[PDB]
Amino acid sequence: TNLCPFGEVFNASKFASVYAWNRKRISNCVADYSVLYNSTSFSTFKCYGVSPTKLNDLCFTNVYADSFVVKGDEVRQIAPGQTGVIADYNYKLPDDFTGCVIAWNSVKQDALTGGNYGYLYRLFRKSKLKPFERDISTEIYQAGSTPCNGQVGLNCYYPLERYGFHPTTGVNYQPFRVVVLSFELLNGPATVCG
Amino acid sequence: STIEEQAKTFLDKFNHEAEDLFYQSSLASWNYNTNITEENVQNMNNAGDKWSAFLKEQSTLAQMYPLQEIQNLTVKLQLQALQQNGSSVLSEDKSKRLNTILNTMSTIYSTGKVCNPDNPQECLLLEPGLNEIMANSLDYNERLWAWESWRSEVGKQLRPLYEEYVVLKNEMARANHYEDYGDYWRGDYEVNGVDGYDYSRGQLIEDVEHTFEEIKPLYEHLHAYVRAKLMNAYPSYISPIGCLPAHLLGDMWGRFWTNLYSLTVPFGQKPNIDVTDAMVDQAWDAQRIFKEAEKFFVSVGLPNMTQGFWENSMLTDPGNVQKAVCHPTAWDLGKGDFRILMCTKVTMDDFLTAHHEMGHIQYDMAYAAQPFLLRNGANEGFHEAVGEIMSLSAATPKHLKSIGLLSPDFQEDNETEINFLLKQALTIVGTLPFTYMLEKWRWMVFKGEIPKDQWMKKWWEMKREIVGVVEPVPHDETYCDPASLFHVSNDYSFIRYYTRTLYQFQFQEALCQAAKHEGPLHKCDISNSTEAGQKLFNMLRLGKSEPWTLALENVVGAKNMNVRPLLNYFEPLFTWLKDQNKNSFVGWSTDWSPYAD
Ligand SMILES: *[C@@H]1O[C@H](CO)[C@@H](O)[C@H](O)[C@H]1NC(C)=O
Ligand SMILES: *[C@@H]1O[C@H](CO)[C@@H](O)[C@H](O)[C@H]1NC(C)=O
Ligand SMILES: *[C@@H]1O[C@H](CO)[C@@H](O)[C@H](O)[C@H]1NC(C)=O
Ligand SMILES: *[C@@H]1O[C@H](CO)[C@@H](O)[C@H](O)[C@H]1NC(C)=O
Ligand SMILES: *[C@@H]1O[C@H](CO)[C@@H](O)[C@H](O)[C@H]1NC(C)=O
Ligand SMILES: [Zn+2]
Repeated sequence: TNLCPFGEVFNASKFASVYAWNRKRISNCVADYSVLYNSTSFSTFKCYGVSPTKLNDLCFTNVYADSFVVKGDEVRQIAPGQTGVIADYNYKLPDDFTGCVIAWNSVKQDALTGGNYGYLYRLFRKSKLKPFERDISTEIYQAGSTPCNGQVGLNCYYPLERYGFHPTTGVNYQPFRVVVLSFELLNGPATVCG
Repeated sequence: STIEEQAKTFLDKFNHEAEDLFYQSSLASWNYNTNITEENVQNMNNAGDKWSAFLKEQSTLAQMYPLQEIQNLTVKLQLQALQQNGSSVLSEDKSKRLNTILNTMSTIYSTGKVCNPDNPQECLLLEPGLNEIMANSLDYNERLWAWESWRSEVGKQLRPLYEEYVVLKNEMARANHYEDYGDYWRGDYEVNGVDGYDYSRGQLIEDVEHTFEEIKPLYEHLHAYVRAKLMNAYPSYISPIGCLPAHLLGDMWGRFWTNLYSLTVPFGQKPNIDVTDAMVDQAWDAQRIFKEAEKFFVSVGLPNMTQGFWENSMLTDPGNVQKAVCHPTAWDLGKGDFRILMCTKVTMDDFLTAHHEMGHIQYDMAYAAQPFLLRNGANEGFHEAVGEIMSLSAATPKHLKSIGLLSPDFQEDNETEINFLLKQALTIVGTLPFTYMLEKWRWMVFKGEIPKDQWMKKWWEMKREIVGVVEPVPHDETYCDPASLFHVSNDYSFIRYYTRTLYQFQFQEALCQAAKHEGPLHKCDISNSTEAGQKLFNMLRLGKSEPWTLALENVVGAKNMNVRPLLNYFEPLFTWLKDQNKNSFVGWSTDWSPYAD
């Protein structure tokens, strides 16, 4: 009977990039989702299949918590059946999504005067990603047909650009710290529920 | 594996890089504009060099994709806007020569040192001097001296520079597969590859000439009225049936006739409308002015301003300790950061100017969803039209009575309507022939139909034939009187003002027809008309992703430029001028001159 480490997940100092989103396996603890519901400090809290306030008296085998940072108008890509540079090349969710997404504005922390160019995201890829797969490669993308030998040149460019986060940019370009939960069911016993 | 996929990926990379680079550049420029120091200018110039170098390198990388093998219209538009490098096509020595020529012309125009022959130590600069002299003074000899002295001091020096400039620009344009530099400018209104919405570059000249031929009668009546009133104001220096002297037109060149309002007022005893005192009484400040502008814009259904606008914009003069430029501007810094830089006093003119700038900002916010290379107006003459229609809709007495700045018992009559319409014609109809004649002369000199030993001759006879304005002093072939204007000497296109003047009235007429306005068009208010707001946003949200003809059809229903809305706007003043000038000769003879007695 322990409180799940949501403090070092939400209240954490720095969130990972969207192309290298942090994947933490939480289990063997007691998590009250009602305080997360009533935090009222998030701008997006949406999931289907089970209501969050009704999910409190339910549990499954294991739960996964995905966390990253994206722009403001890129949180809409975190949903099943969506298309975008985040939903395809950076973070894909299956149509049978069982958890939901927690996103909030984070200009006070992730935006600095002069530009916070430390957040990255993958722009190009030879094929779209499958649901729940990570790609942190650093190879050069070949847009043309000739090999460029791992060097950037004509039709060759590093497929990893940086988010330019400024404190003054509009909401459609402000950093939004996104947390994504996942509730999977297996043949094992249920260990994490209130 | 194809070429279009590579072009799309390259455009994606370029957009995502250039957005951050341009954001940094505009941010440094803003830090300079609101805080004038030396390190701020250093940072602004450094960011500008970075942005220009990036643009040149990206044009170099983009010139590797042929347009003839690209099917997508948006990708083709972006590739065409990115491939036009500019002066890098010419040689290096010729490029540096042209740059030095432009810089020299700009410097001679900006630092013109003209002084009277009575005392050489003290004399007046252009801005705080010659402008106020030509705008407020009334002595004939004084205005003539100012005009002739500025001409002989600026154009006489700019003539050979302008000749070499013309030659180098023609060389650069012919190197870019254009016919001349005028064709390069007309390439702004060019549309290709869109069945049913095409527009050639000579079709622009054709439609401009047709629209001006249709405007001719109203301008002739206005010119007759102004000539009569100026003959009343100048008893022995204006012929009753001739042209108007060039220095009696309200400014250095005669671009606008706004400064002849006091001399040409219809009913001088009737008080013109002004809501400054009602603002002073009700404790009106900049914040209240901009809040009322935002409310006017949200009443038509357009979204209100963002929080960053109210948090970052400079709406008041920041005291005395820190100096900043006080020119009103609408700032689109990129990445969803819209701001307005304006030193606003408690004035009705500043109220209308704030409405104009917020219209600019609304138009900027509209097409923010378009790709980076397509975030601009449909053509060069759309932003100022979108601003001017908002200014017109907010300047009407109906809106001033709605927001409580005017008494509900105000008895508006035909006299005030005629006064307002005549002022509007002085500031609107008076600049159309000037603009058309100037752009026609510049196109014909760029083309070669005017040899360099006929420049001033053709310029002055075209002015006499079109604008109906005669010079008071004969000018030989050493003058470069066109270059005496800011736009001619600083390499700026001038037809955007004509096109904007026509487009703003087309927009006003369409928006009012969509608002179910009954009565004259000059008394129209688009406030609380969400249908009109939607009809306007349908075009505002496009940007330049579609041909400007389609964008114009999306509002006015017509694909082409037209002057019928402008004439329908000025019908009341037209009938008034027709009733007034029945006992006076209308028209001008291009032979009479104030120097041949
Ligand atoms: C982390 O900080 C935020 C902001 O102060 C606070 O609302 C939140 O409760 C903190 N985390 C925890 C687990 O209390
Ligand atoms: C303006 O810039 C100077 C240095 O360039 C700085 O000391 C000052 O604080 C700035 N003022 C504002 C209002 O930012
Ligand atoms: C052009 O490409 C965009 C994607 O960049 C696509 O949405 C659009 O439909 C394409 N249009 C044409 C005519 O190919
Ligand atoms: C602008 O509109 C939004 C939309 O509801 C509203 O929340 C906001 O308060 C408005 N801004 C102002 C200054 O009223
Ligand atoms: C617009 O509608 C509002 C709300 O009814 C009203 O207060 C205002 O006076 C109206 N203004 C005009 C110009 O119709
Ligand atoms: Zn403007």
